[PDB]
Amino acid sequence: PGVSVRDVAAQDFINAYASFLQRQGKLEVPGYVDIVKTSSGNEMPPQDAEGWFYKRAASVARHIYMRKQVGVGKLNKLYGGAKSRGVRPYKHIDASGSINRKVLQALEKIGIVEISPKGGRRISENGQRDLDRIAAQTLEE
Amino acid sequence: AVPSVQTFGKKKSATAVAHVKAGKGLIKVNGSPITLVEPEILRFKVYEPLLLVGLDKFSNIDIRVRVTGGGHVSQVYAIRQAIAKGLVAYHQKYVDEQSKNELKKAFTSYDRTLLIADSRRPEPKKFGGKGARSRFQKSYR
Amino acid sequence: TPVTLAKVIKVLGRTGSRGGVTQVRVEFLEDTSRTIVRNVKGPVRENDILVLMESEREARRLR
Amino acid sequence: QQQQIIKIRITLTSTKVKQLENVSSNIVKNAEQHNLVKKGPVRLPTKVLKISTRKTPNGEGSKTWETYEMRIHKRYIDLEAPVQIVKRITQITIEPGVDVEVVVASN
Amino acid sequence: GRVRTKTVKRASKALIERYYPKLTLDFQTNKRLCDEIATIQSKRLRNKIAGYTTHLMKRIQKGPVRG
Amino acid sequence: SLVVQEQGSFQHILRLLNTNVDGNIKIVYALTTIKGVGRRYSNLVCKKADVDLHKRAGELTQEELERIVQIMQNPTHYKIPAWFLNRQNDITDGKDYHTLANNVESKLRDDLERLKKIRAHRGIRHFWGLRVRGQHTKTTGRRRA
Amino acid sequence: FTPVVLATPIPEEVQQAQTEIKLFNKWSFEEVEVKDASLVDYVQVRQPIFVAHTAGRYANKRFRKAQCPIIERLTNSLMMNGRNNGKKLKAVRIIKHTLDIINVLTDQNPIQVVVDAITNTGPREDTTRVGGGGAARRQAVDVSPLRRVNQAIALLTIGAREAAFRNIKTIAETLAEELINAAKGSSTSYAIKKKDELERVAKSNR
Amino acid sequence: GQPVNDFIDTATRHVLMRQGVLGIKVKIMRDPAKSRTGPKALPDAVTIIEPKEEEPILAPSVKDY
RNA sequence: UUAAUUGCGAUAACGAACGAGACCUUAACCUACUAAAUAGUGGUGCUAGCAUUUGCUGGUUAUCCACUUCUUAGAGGGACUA
RNA sequence: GACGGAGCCAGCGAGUCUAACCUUGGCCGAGAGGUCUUGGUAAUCUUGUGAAACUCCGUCGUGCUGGGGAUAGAGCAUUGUAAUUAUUGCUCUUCAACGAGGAAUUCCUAGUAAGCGCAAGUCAUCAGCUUGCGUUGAUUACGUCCCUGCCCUUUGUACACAC
Repeated sequence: PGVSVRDVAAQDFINAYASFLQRQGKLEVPGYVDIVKTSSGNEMPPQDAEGWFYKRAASVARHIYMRKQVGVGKLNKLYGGAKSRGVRPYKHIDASGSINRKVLQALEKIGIVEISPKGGRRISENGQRDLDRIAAQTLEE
Repeated sequence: AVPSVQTFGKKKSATAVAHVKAGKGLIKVNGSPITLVEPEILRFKVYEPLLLVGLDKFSNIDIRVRVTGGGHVSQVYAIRQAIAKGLVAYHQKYVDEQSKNELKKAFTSYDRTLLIADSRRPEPKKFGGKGARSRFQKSYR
Repeated sequence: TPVTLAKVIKVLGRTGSRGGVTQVRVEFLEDTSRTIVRNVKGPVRENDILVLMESEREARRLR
Repeated sequence: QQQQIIKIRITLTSTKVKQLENVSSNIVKNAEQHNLVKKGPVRLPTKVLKISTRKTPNGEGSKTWETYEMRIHKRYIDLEAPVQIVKRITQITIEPGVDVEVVVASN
Repeated sequence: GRVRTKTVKRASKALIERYYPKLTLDFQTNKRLCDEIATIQSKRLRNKIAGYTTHLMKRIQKGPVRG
Repeated sequence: SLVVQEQGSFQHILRLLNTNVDGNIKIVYALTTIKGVGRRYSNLVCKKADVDLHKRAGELTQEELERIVQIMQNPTHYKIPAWFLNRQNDITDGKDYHTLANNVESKLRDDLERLKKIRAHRGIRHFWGLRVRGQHTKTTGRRRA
Repeated sequence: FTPVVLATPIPEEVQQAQTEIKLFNKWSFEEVEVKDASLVDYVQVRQPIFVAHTAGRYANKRFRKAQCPIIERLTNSLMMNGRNNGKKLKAVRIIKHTLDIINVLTDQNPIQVVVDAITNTGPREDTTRVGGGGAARRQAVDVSPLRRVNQAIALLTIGAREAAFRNIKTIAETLAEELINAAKGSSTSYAIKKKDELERVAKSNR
Repeated sequence: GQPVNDFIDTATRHVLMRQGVLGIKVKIMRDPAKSRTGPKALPDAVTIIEPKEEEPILAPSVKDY
């Protein structure tokens, strides 16, 4: 019947889509990776320095899919976190915009998203091709 | 045409709106099925109203639920509250109350909060104390 | 076994400097003719069951 | 020329509920006696205006912050009528304490 | 506690002899008739007088009450 | 799964730039014990050396250990972006450097005598032993300062 | 049982719970009872429940916490650190793991073991202070059943609390070990030994 | 209570005499029964109408026309 | 007896008043009244996509219609210890 | 518990044309920030304030440790004419005491304390403060006057500036 990405686990979808992205090898990893802590308030780039960008790509894909259109700022706010400001109480700080912009600019060429003339980045038909297909595959894995 | 009733549930600030119509048994929360409700330790808690009276009646009824506001567990109770309310509403409008009263009896006998919203609500906070009740630490000399 | 079973038949009232102890009349389970005033700490109701180590020490410090 | 329609919208701002709905009811009943089709008077969210300040002119004593909270109430009403009678509805149905703004719209 | 003030007791007293046969054991109807037979500024106070006079109506029904 | 079945070739407590570094702890965090090298300057050198991240300090071979030392000495040569360094764009010779264990304390004295030679306010605070960053000295600084 | 087929796929491990209510779909309330007189119908187990998180109202009336299912109160008692205020769902995660542990420990339903532990670690009698002068005295009398069960659960969770501090030991297995020892009787657990000690102090300072 | 706003009006004045300043705080309650705004009865006040009761009639009849 | 000089009741006291209370505001109830592109919802309604026995989405009063249960806020009703 | 990845749900606000306010989106930028434009005088644009605890998965594995961020060093930015006696934030370098606390003492009985975050006053920049808002959300008791105070009756008094 119909199997789109809402009946499948979100975390498993992101993991499996990252694995699919890694095998397919069309992610144009920007290269400067593993120097950005992925959060301006964090203290280190991820532990999975070899697949975390692909995880970010899959997560952003699902995020843009589930929303109408999302801009870089709403990428930063969601992908930020509580910075341990030291001897002061925690405050949420917006993450690095570089990873958000580069992952979106990456999805522009594969075709997952487009510039969304109304707003920021919105899902595309090409993205709908692969995402729901990955959901279907992972369902009957 | 299509017989549809609408209900809602409410925790402190999480508000759930549900549509109960005669159908096949599609249970969703913001587009995700009842089996992917977050978190896993609380998924069976929203499952509760389904199992309290057996899935045979839900084989004829499909409920669409959208939740806005509040917190995660507040939703987790809000959807189940709304499901019990929508079930009793549909089986009042269209099905005999000989079954409907048994439904309401079972729900409130299991827990009274399934179809009655707990009026436990926050009260304002008063100057001189972080919480509504407690005051600041006192000094003497 | 030095254990005695008794059941509340009457709650009398609260004593103690802090009011944290209550006088209660209690009749045994193993027989229904031995009833004694005793004292209890926490919240209490009627017909509650009490396990007495020594079922002889009558209540002291009544009011 | 043939009774041109305007799609006019009127905003009514006030703090006092009694006077705000006084002028609102005046306007609505004038429209009704004109036998007019429109959208009902939409009541805006209760705009509470919350500000907190010390009660002590000095700093001595128990700390007494206490708040002066306002209740701005607004209603906007859609109307479809000629200029000749919207000018009547703006020259009348007014009182102190309420401010009414009339704006042409395509809504 | 919920102890009733002298105002509500006074009002219920003055109410009962003046309109005893019309008063009844039913709080709902009594609360309604409190509109015609008297004016109470707040619905809450009107409910208070009604609630007291219902109990007095019942108590008079079972035995005379001095006062 | 890195289920290891090795021989008795494990190398215990070791010296890198004459600093004691344990062999049992993971390399990335154990290497912060060399003075002047912190958590991130220790992670990035490992990933740029492409050495195994999920391995202890006694399983990495000598050649990659020496190349890690080489990278630590030469941050200008391994794509380190010059904002990731300690001595960003120094004062005397203007070059971009990184200070190491045998020299972190040397530069810690060095900036000190230059400040107390120019008789700067921060330098004289360093001399007296107070704070330098303009904090509140009235309530704190009693148990060790 | 010929389970029903629904347009929403519901797993058979949920479908099978339709027959009888099963705590976490693994632990049953049948063949489980409070073996301790004076604590029956106070260590409330008869009524059914599936998870130990309920949005109840038990601080409203004097004895309305008595009917609350014991698993909820115990899990709530795991919520006790000063940093662990809130995190009731973390507490229910911990109880899930520890119940799984106890089932493997005893060839028996874990809730029977926890009921035994509560009953055996609820101190029967203790003392209250009497005498406002310099020579105060401890006067010891028996304890109400609800006070007993509250002390029992508090002491169980406190033994787990002390053991979990500054050690590699997982809280789930710590709590399971403490509960099973409190039930069977070993005096190698903190709760049973403190129950013994408090009752003994009452026995001596009569 | 709000009857302070409903029925009291207050007014404070500073009066400068040769020696200093005198404070004058005039607090006035208007008659609630008067004026044509808001309530005319205090929240506590209870008003009872005259029942105008009549003598019972013991002759049932009909007025036909 | 009450949180209460809150009341019952005893009375050389009676009847009163202010404070408390009463008052008002906030919060929860109302599938009931009133509505609404600055709130939402239903339409194998408009269009298009997805996966294909049909479920999920994007522009939908400005691409329409019907409504106010969720939202809002007026009038009220509701508990007064029944 | 920390770290990293992912899931990811509010309310109470506020905001510039009597002007440089709130800024979406795109771009530069590790970050900090800069940038062109958009929308908003405001239930509409910030904004579904996608906030954090929480959840899942993995690393650490009893080591004052990867907890902790104190002091200090170097650089990059914004506001202000002006950041020096560090404004603040950001980058990296350092991980000090602190293994839960003696007398003593504070606050607190249900959406409660406490954990968690956000908004707003402050404001050119500065929030460890504070008012509010919410998110998660206990235990224990429904009492007593023993301690501390307050009040009442009686009592005593040589006090009334009132012990």
